[PDB]
Amino acid sequence: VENIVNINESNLQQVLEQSMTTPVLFYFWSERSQHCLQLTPILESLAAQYNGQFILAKLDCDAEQMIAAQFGLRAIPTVYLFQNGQPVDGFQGPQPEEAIRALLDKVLPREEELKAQQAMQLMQESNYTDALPLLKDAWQLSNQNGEIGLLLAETLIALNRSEDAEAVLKTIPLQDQDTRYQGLVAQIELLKQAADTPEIQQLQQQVAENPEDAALATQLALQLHQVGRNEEALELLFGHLRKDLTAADGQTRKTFQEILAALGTGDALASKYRRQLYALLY
Ligand SMILES: [Ca+2]
Repeated sequence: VENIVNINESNLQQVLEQSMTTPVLFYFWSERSQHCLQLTPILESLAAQYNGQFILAKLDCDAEQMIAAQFGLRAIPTVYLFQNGQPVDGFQGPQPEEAIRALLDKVLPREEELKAQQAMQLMQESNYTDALPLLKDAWQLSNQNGEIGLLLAETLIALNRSEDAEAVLKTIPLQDQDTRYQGLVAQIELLKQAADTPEIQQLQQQVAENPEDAALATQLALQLHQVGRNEEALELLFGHLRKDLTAADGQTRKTFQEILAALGTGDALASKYRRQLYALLY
């Protein structure tokens, strides 16, 4: 309905009780009035611009005289803002477009809330790829608000970015560490445990004991890669390459390159490392 309702006998109470969550801007107007002529275009174009953020509710004062008298109407035009069932602000007369913003600006949700709401819907539709940029933006804007943090972390997990999700979960304030947080943490914990293999543990010990042995570290990097611990695998190999490009008789570089190939050109971690490798080699 372009978010504009003409009010009559049948929809006054139904929109008065729809103000319970959606802000309603009642617009008392007349086709007779020169104040309305340049308020109406300002008002409608904001209705369509905000798209369901508020309802512009027009009451034709010539057509609906009973309802207008019951509003206490004293001038045309009059606009009143209705929320939680109740009138909360308004004005009589015509006004600049930024005056009307000021009015709207108080009651309308913040950009990060709007983005978080859109992302929540996309998450519901299992569209995590599109939720992610909105959640990144909303999280930043909100100064890393914990509830948005939880959405972002869940979205990162679904996109197989558990390390990034874990970093976001580290930021969640203690008061927000409730059932949803616990569930995400438990998921990350089980993932880390599942990737913490006996074979990796004994290689990690052996590397600790002989940190210069590039062939050992390369073995370990391979087994880390195979359980998805790529940040660790690449960091470990690259450290060896920085010391010696021919490390483990060429094998360190070869394994490093083979891992980057296996991650594919769409992987952001692999892309970082490709660029670092080129600068190192040449
Ligand atoms: Ca260089």
